[PDB]
Amino acid sequence: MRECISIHVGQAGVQIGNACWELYCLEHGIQPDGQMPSDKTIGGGDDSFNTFFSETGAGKHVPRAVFVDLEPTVIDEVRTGTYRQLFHPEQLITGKEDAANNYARGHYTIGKEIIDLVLDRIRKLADQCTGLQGFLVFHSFGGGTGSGFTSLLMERLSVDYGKKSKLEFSIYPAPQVSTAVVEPYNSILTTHTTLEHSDCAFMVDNEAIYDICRRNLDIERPTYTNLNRLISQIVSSITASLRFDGALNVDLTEFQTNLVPYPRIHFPLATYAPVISAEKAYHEQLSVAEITNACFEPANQMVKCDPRHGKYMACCLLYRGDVVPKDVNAAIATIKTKRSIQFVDWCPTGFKVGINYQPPTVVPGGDLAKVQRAVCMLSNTTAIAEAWARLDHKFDLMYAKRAFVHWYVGEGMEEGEFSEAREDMAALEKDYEEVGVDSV
Amino acid sequence: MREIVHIQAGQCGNQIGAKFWEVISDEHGIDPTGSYHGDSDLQLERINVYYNEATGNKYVPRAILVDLEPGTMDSVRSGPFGQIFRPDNFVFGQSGAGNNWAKGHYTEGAELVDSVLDVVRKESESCDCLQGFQLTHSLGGGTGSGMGTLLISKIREEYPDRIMNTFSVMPSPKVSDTVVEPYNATLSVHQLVENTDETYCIDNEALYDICFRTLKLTTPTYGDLNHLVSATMSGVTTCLRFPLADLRKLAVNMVPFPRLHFFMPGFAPLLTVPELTQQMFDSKNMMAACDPRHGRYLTVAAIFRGRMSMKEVDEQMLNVQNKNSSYFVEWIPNNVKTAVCDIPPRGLKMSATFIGNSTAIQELFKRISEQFTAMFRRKAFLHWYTGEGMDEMEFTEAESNMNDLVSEYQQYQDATAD
Amino acid sequence: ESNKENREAHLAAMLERLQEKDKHAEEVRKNKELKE
Ligand SMILES: COc1cc([C@@H]2c3cc4c(cc3[C@H](Sc3nnc[nH]3)[C@@H]3COC(=O)[C@H]23)OCO4)cc(OC)c1OC
Ligand SMILES: Nc1nc2c(ncn2[C@@H]2O[C@H](COP(=O)(O)OP(=O)(O)OP(=O)(O)O)[C@@H](O)[C@H]2O)c(=O)[nH]1
Ligand SMILES: Nc1nc2c(ncn2[C@@H]2O[C@H](COP(=O)(O)OP(=O)(O)O)[C@@H](O)[C@H]2O)c(=O)[nH]1
Ligand SMILES: [Ca+2]
Ligand SMILES: [Mg+2]
Ligand SMILES: [Mg+2]
Ligand SMILES: [Mg+2]
Ligand code: NA
Repeated sequence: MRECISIHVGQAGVQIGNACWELYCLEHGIQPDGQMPSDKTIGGGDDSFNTFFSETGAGKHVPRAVFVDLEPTVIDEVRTGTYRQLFHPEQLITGKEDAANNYARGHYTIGKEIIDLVLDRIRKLADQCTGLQGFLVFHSFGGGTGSGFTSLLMERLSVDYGKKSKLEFSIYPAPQVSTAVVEPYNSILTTHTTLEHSDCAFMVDNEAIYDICRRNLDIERPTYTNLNRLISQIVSSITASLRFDGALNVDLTEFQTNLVPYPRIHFPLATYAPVISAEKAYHEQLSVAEITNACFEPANQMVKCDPRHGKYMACCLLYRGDVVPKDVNAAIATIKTKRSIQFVDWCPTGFKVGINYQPPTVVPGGDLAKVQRAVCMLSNTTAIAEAWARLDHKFDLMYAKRAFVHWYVGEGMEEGEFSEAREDMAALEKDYEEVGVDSV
Repeated sequence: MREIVHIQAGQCGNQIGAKFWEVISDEHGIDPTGSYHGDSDLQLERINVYYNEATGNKYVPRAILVDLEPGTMDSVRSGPFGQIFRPDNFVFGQSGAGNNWAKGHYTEGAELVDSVLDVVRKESESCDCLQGFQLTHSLGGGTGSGMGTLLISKIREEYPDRIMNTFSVMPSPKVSDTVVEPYNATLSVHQLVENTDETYCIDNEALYDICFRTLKLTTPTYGDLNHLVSATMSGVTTCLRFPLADLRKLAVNMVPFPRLHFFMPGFAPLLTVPELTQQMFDSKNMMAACDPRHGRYLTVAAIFRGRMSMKEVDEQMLNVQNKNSSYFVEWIPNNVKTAVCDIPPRGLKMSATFIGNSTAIQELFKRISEQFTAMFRRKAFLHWYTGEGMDEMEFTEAESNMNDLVSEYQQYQDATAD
Repeated sequence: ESNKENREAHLAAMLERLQEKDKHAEEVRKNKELKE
């Protein structure tokens, strides 16, 4: 009951999926062969972690997940990697030819060859659920598969599962971490196409994560492994309420009520703390007040933007570990007298708090320090439109010359789809302006 | 398992083709007998891009050797690695082309082409998933230029959805074989503009000047020129051959308008990361006789090879863009991409290879066009070509196309964001 | 469906241009027969 199925699309989605499922296993005490010695109900159960793991009669705990990519070499590393035994071979789906950084090939030319198979595997997972809650979809904006195949998959999921909820973790492109020149095109195309099909989308700016790794973990040039371990901690914070329970636990769906005031305004800003090296964590205990304070520092955002220059329509604090509400309330009282926290005039100004007691874990031999308490803030701020403005500007620069547009037309697309997608982004930006304006 | 099919046509095409195979065979740990004796599993992880696996654990270049004369091809079979090629993949005529594009394109080349396409098909059908083709050839001759562009077109009819990539050696009077080279080059450029996705311009005038000026070689041989070609070709294929790249991703990110697909390659050294970056962007290190300070960059790809700080590569690549921002078109954001491969080329601790789409490439086409127009204004040497069935309007067509190319590079050089 | 028709029409145009090159290469070899 309340199962969530995760779908990992393209290289970014798959590699982040590797990191996330490894972290889940460590948090839950599941070994790489899928055995979970603490779990006394063999082959089934209704425990909180069963929202994310099914069980075989042989004691294996299997991610409710599908990994899909149009080339094989990233999923092959899952097939041969440390956690190969976690997954049934049928959950890992690959084609032979990727989308060549081209939305059109991911959505149409190549993607249409494998979409029916992907949907048949997802159906196989859904059929094992007694009360499917929805989907979590992991993908980049910029790749041909992450943009184009994900939009196709989302459109098909709406047809096959109705209004069943679909949440995204979307990797927003940054020049620092490698990136095709056409990624602004792919980003706008997939954002426009998926907008009506997604209920809530957590954007993750690769530049934000890159900066956090360089600045807080003192890593000179972070790798994908560095970025994805940090990303998995944010994902884990956000899904922890689904996977654990406790008296102070608040379900992600309750936060979602507060975070989405209009269907299209569904892009929360995530901030996480604390991110600290082993050397600095040793002999330093970060208190509740300390980590809370860190959420309001822009350097700790998942997306680069300035909330001081927008307005809030919601603020949610997801705590894990050694945290009691008394310390939370005090920390928030302090924050509210020292920070620029301006809400829109049509929404209440309370912070919604949840506490998950299970403490955070880290991957042994990684760079993140193990801490006793952490927090992820989810806010809905009009400032997140700065991220769309930045992407729309790069789009416009190229599109006014039609640079690279022939690679999409060659695959059957029309310029009409470009201007329609760009107009939808313009209306999105205007939506964010309108909701921040004071009421008459 | 994204296979490339390699085709070498003519004298120049076969000689640089053969050096290319010697060079990357050494890099992957393959000996002339086709057996692997390397020391790093990174040499074999993508070996299948360029090699077929055979019986006895042998690796065979997925290569096709084509000429209208047996000469050069017999040299290839005799030279080092001569017996690594699949013997059925040699396809040679007897008559030759006579440095006549019309002979390679319409007459002699045309009745050898079908037997070349039979070998292409055999190589393609055993491919798990073909990326496309790469052709080495010169544009000044007759076989590589005339029959090479014929092969390109005929292959495009059977594989319309595969990438066509060429390494095309441009003629220079400083190395000049014949006098009709500007005809053969212009006729060839005409076809390349229409039927290839990406073309590395390997300019014999750049290679000569590099050998003479920088390397201090008073009498540069073809051996000295080709040494530059092989190092360049190894450099621009690095990301295809080791475990970020494939031919289609390369074309998607380098070619904003389908006709503007002629790349200026660069190599350093000809030693610190700043020094290496500086030299890679210097006009002296361009394999095309064009000054990038006389145009603007549409797109750039750089591969650094060897063990070095990637943070220092990132800082220096950002450095050269910020300090020269006027030379990078503003309407393609983030148009310089950088890759790093740990494995250096043979004989260097580190190296840098540069692939630029610069509007300064027009200086190359303008040089050929003036050598063309000087002969065509007086109808010089036309009988060689009308004598095979051609008419002057085809010369008039080929040169207008190449001048349009120049105008188009100029139009985007002059275009602004606001 | 629209994408399928568009891409097919682009391939058709491409092959039609290539087959016009074949016709021109025959007119060239026939044009050589008529001067011998
Ligand atoms: C095969 O040769 C190369 C090609 C590219 C090239 C390539 C070339 C480019 C470019 C982008 C990109 C993209 S980069 C990307 N990273 N993530 C997604 N896409 C892609 C990726 O793979 C590619 O092959 C593309 O911008 C200007 O020139 C780049 C190279 O090095 C930087 C290589 O140099 C030899
Ligand atoms: N954070 C993070 N970003 C990644 C990772 N892998 C790729 N990216 C980013 O994703 C974008 C490129 O998309 P990819 O996921 O690699 O491409 P793809 O989905 O496989 O699409 P194609 O290869 O074109 O078929 C760029 O912005 C990359 O920086 C990753 O492991 N972690
Ligand atoms: N860089 C280089 N150029 C060559 C080589 N061989 C011939 N050329 C050039 O190629 C042109 C002649 O074409 P060629 O290949 O010899 O004629 P083909 O055999 O009919 O294709 C001239 O411009 C020569 O300078 C070579 O090995 N290296
Ligand atoms: Ca300390
Ligand atoms: Mg990919
Ligand atoms: Mg010759
Ligand atoms: Mg390379
Ligand atoms: Na159980």
